[PDB]
Amino acid sequence: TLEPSTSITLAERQQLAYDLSISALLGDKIYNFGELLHHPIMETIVNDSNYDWLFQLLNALTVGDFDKFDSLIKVQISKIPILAQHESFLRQKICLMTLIETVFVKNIRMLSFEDISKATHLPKDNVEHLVMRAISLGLLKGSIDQVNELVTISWVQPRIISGDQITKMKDRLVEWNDQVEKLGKKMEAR
Amino acid sequence: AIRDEIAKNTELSYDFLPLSNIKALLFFNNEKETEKFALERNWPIVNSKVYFNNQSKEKADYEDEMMHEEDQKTNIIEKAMDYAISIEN
Amino acid sequence: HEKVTIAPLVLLSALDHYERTQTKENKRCVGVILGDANSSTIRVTNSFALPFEEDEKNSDVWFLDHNYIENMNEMCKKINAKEKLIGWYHSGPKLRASDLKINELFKKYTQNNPLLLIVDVKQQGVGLPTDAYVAIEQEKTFLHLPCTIEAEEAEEIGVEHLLRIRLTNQLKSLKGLQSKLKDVVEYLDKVIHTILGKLQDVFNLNNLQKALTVKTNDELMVIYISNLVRSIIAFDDLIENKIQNKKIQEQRVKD
Repeated sequence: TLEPSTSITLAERQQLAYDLSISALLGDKIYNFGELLHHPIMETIVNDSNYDWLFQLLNALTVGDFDKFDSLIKVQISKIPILAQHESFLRQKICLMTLIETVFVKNIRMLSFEDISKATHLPKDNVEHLVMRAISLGLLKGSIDQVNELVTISWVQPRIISGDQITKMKDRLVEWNDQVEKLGKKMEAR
Repeated sequence: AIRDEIAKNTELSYDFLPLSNIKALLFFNNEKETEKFALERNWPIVNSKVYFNNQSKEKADYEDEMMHEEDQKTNIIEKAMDYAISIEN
Repeated sequence: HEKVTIAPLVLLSALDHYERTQTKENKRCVGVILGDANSSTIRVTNSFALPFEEDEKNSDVWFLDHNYIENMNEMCKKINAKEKLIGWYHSGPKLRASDLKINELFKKYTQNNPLLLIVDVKQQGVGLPTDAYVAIEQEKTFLHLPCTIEAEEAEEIGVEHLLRIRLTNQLKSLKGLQSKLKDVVEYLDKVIHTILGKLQDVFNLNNLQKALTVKTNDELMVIYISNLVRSIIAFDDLIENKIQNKKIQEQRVKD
């Protein structure tokens, strides 16, 4: 937050957004390009001339289509295979944060090899190596069970999303309130 | 009444039994009539075999906080600990 | 980190200046805490009020005399030499815009980070009638330090002479989810993610205990083994006392 200071025009905002964007191409840490959208940047800059990578890679981490981004870019960033590797981590990290409590109802943490293969658009052999490299970089924790096909990943990387935790937090509110009327009033009326 | 009493034994004592044996054990004169008795007793029927999924029991009139309850299991364990305190007090 | 230790002498002293000055909701009594902020344990052994005047029409208008601030701190040195200026305290249930502008006053004579304290005479809801906060900048950033109360030997015992569990724990635990739910809904309509990110960290961290659920029931049975043996010991005294009660009755029949 700087309201009073750092006087900047539309010319330097595009130059500043360049270093901010490229930092998130290979950056696997602290959310993704959407943080640059959270700040008044994309609205203050042009939507084309390779400034649209925030919009293309936003849905690319969900649908998992690499042909949309690679077709609109040049050969500069597509020559390095590492860029295509980091895009696979952020795609899976969205679903891996849903294992405990975000969206899913029963709040039970379980992951098989078949369910994660369809979400990451990768086979069973490449998904086992992708999780191991994700934990090795410090983004995640936990262990992996290949015998029973179980994936236990400890929650590390936070997220800025909200609105899906209000309903599931009520589950702890309603289920525990029933013991106040039954068990809670049983000991009090003793 | 004897055949109905045997049907209670065939549930636990037989995990899987074919159709031809049920006719011989309970003294049935028809194979089609044999499957008719399995419908009233809720017996799953597959090819040349008869299973029993009804070994698990529930309902049985009304029961509350007794005989393997459901949602009160956590509370009753803590309730039994609070009953001995008031007896001493 | 650091913790704030508020002695019962300070908590009861701030409550006295509120009633004696006939302070209504339009005014808030301001005072100065005294103690040692050097170590990680911040203890306040002394407190006193100041002739403060509050104006609700303008938050930038406050009346505070700096002469009484330096004089009283110098005159109270004769009692204990461990009393210095670690910060100040003020009254009122809420923090208004006038509290942010008065934070930079005592910072001139204060070496370490000053300490702020809010005294609530009503004490409406939960615990902690006195909340402590630290004033530090990178924009003012306030952090809530853990509030504990520890006194000397004669001070803690003197309270017991003047005054001569499970249900309460479950009530405040249920209200924690109700108060948190209202903070998320009101913040949702206020924006239309940073504040909710901290609450999501705690909320996320038989769901995760399913692996330990099997080992938990085995430990609960071992606990009951000790309780079953102690129950039999208490049952033997009942039969022993029943026989002993008859020995008294046998003496009443013969005599």
